[PDB]
Amino acid sequence: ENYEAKMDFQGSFDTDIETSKRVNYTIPLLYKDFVLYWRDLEQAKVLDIPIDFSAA
Amino acid sequence: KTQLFPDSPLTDQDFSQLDQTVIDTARRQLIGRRFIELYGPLGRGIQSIFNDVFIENYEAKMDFQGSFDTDIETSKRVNYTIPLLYKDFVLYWRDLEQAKVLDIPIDFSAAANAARDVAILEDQMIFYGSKEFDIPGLMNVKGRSTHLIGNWYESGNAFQDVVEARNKLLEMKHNGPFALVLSPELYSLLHRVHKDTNVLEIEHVRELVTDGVFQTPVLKGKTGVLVNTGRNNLDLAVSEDFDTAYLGEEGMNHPFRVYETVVLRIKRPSAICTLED
Amino acid sequence: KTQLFPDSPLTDQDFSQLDQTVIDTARRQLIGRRFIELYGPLGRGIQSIFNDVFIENYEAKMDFQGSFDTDIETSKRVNYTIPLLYKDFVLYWRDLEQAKVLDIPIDFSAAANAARDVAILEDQMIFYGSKEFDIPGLMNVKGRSTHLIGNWYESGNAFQDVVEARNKLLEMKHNGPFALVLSPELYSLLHRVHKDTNVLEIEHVRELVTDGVFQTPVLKGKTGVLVNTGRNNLDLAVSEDFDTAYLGEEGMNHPFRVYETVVLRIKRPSAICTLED
Amino acid sequence: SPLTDQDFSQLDQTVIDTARRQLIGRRFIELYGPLGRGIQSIFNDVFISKRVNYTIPLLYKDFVLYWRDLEQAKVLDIPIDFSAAANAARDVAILEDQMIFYGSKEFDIPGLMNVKGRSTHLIGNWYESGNAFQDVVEARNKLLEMKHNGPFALVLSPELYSLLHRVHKDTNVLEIEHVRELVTDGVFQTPVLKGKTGVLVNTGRNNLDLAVSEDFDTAYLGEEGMNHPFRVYETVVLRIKRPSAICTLED
Amino acid sequence: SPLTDQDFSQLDQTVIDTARRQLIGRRFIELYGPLGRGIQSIFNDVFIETSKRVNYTIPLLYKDFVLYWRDLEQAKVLDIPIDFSAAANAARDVAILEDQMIFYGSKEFDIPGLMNVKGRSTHLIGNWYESGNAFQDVVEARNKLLEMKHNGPFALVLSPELYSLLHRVHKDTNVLEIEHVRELVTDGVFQTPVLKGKTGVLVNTGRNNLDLAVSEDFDTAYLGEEGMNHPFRVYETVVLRIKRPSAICTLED
Repeated sequence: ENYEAKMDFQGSFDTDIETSKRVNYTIPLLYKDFVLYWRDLEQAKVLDIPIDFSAA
Repeated sequence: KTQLFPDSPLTDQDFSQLDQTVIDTARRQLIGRRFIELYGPLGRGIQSIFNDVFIENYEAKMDFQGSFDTDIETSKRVNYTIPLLYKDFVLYWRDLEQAKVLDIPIDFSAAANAARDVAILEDQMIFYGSKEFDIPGLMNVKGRSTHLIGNWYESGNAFQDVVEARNKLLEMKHNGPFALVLSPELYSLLHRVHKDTNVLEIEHVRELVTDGVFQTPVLKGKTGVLVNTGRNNLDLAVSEDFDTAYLGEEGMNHPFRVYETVVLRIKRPSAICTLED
Repeated sequence: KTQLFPDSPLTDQDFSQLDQTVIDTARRQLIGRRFIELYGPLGRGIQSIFNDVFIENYEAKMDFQGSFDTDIETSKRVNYTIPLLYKDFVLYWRDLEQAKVLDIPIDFSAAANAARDVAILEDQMIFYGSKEFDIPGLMNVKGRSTHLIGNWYESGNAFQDVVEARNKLLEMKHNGPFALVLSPELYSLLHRVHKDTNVLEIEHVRELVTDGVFQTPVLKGKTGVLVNTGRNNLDLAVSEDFDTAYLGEEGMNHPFRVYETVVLRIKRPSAICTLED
Repeated sequence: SPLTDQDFSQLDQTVIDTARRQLIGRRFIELYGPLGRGIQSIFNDVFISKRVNYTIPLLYKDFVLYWRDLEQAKVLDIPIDFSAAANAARDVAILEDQMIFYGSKEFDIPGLMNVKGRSTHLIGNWYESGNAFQDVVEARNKLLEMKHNGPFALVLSPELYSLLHRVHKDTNVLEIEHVRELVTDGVFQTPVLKGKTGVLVNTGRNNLDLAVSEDFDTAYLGEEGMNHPFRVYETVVLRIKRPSAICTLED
Repeated sequence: SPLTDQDFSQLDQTVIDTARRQLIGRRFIELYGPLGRGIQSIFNDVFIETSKRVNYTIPLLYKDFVLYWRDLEQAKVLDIPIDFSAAANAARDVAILEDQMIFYGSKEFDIPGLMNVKGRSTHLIGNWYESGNAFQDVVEARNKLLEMKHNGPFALVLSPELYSLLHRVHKDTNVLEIEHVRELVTDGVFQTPVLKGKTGVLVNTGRNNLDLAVSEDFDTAYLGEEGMNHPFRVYETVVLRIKRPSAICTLED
């Protein structure tokens, strides 16, 4: 439920706050693996060219 | 802030973030501020305002050299009291302490709800006025044009009604750009997909209403308002804009209040037409 | 200002704000300045202007080397007197003193009304001229094309009429971009939602009129004007643009006047077509 | 500014003295300071709390001085006539007293004789001896029963004030001297009240007061046809905080 | 507290003046000093014609008022004096309550009052409309008080109706009944709205007969901000000690 605002020349004295139910949640983990081969990486290193990222 | 709130748990950065959140939340929901100008922030020294009502206007003159007598129209003076609109929310101490120790941003979510509620209340006050303070609204002002709508389920009736309302407004020597505000039912009926034809009446209607067509949930049933905009016809006086105050710690928690003080001044009621059933 | 107004209650900042308000209010309502160029601000030393009217034009030549004789067309010279258009408003002393003591912005709302009235009068003068000063207008100039419109309640008649008017204009060796100005009734009829088809004639019409289609409340009934734009066909001479003057304190109040001095020069009347009923 | 500073000083003194000699309400009602020009409306809390807003009105009257007479005055070195200024100042004071004692129906401001929540006392035949004393005693008793025990002020119409000038029977004293100790703040008369009416008011700044923005003042309207017009103006209003502290002797 | 020192001083002055001009019992009753807050109960020894000791508990009287932040903000901006008006109402209510407690006592704390104490004299009044009856009644009441070895300065307190009825001319005499009555009662004649109907009290004043024990006089306290407003409370702690009940004569219908 929700409470509306009020219109007055001066503020009142009592405050109305809605109630709620508290629940606890556990943060999951989502992951996936890929692989880079050493021959291609070494060739790129020696040739000074950008590495190919396609499995990522 | 924090200059006048020495005991506030938050620091200046959290207050700035809270103000930003409140302002951003209020900006989206304020339908009435998209076509009505603001008369600046006045201040705390004003508790009442004056409004002048006109009935007639005088045209200009063409001469080689200026005349000697000046003609100034008369007006009726009324006094208005600036109301206050507010809503309260609460921050719990455990979550705040955890955020402080973990050095993570504080979660402001009740403030958004309070700002949304205050904006809705302000729009309601603008469109209907305050009965206890005796302030008129757009839909109940005295000295305004009224029109009766037909069956909008058919095609072309809405265009005819809008044209007739614009003609009624033009008869009173009002030529400025016009703005249309509609209830959700009429707004949905405007976009309805017809069976006999393939027309979209919104495209035809927007040709004439050059200041935009808006919809608001405040209006009930099938009602609408056409207004000739311009700061010389109506405006808003804002004593203090959206702001937050610390009520004071209780129950180890921390309550806050969001409040504002605005009023609507209508100077030329003849520039308003209301479409009713 | 305030250099020539030592006794003015306002200071330079208030005068700047007033000028900004007047200019902004006048900009929206000036329909005639959207397709007509300005011949600069001339000054106080000019009280009359000269206009040249042409009937014929000479084409260019193609040669390997230039010829020896030059052909220059003839014209008729007329003298015009620059009129003055003005409107007065008033600021009350109690409100001004309260704003001064409270250090809040002054409310300028009568100035907007005066500027709107002056702009409406200027548009009326542009579209109809001054009878007493004997200055012709667009709808009553001598040596212009006229066309008779059909029934615009049907579909396609407006397109045919516009095409015929453009053909009439093209017959006089006028190829420049064209602008169309219409009365509110015809403008509404253009956007009308038809029952037999699902056409929007405005989209078809805007294909040919590449300088925009405007509507103005100055025109009465079902009338319109098609004009071949370009500064070599018609323009506006402005001796002094929108400005405000302090009339002088009376009754402890403060009256002000908004005034301007402009005139319209038409040089090639053959580039104008008028659609009439 | 046709006049120098001396002439302006004498003009201000003339207006102030003419106004002060005629005002009645200012003799027993406190002033809520010269607030200034930064305020245009005031708030009143009727403690019975209900808050209302009153718009401060403006009272003014204009006169004119001619240039031939002024020039002759400096030529002959004689005092400058200021009769018109006094004539204007009298009317402003009269209007202020009328507003205080009856209020403005257009500004919707109540007066001392028509405010709601007051006490009403019906007087008897005052042509006899002792009836006035009995009526005053009964009115003071009505005021006392409402927890009001303070200095009292009595304001009467001239006819009733004259009728009070008689001999109190069986004691051979004037009744006015028998009333002046019950009404310890004085007894006043004013031509504003007509007929057989009167008011008894428990004084005190917590019961009622007068809020002023600008006092009596003079302004130059600017030259017109070589003459010199002037305006006399002031801005005042009356706040009644305890309507129960007023008893009206009606008929 | 929003107020600075000057506003607090003005508030205290207003409360003090309002209380002083409204209190009736303090005019003819002595004060047993400002005792302080280290005492919460007092002992009274009643002499009946011996001494009976009774323990009285000091009550607390209070009333609350509120200041609205909009008004102080406007006053600060416009530089105009603040309006302390609710404080006057609170002080008046507190004074009225104190006078009622003095003249009738508290049933919760079973403290006797002037008009209901045990061991007093009672006199039945007649018709005071006729001239001279009130003088006879006062004379008879003083005579009743006289045959008790009581001859000190007497004080008379009456209801407003009886007080007004006394302002006529004495029959077969030039002067009014006020002067003749004040001749006998040398400590003044007072009236209060607390008494209702035709009732009155005649008291032989003196410190040895009755007095007032005050632990804390009129004072103001700040209750802390609430809703951006500012509440205050006016309070005091007093009690009435009657030592010689035989020195009181109550005039009743």
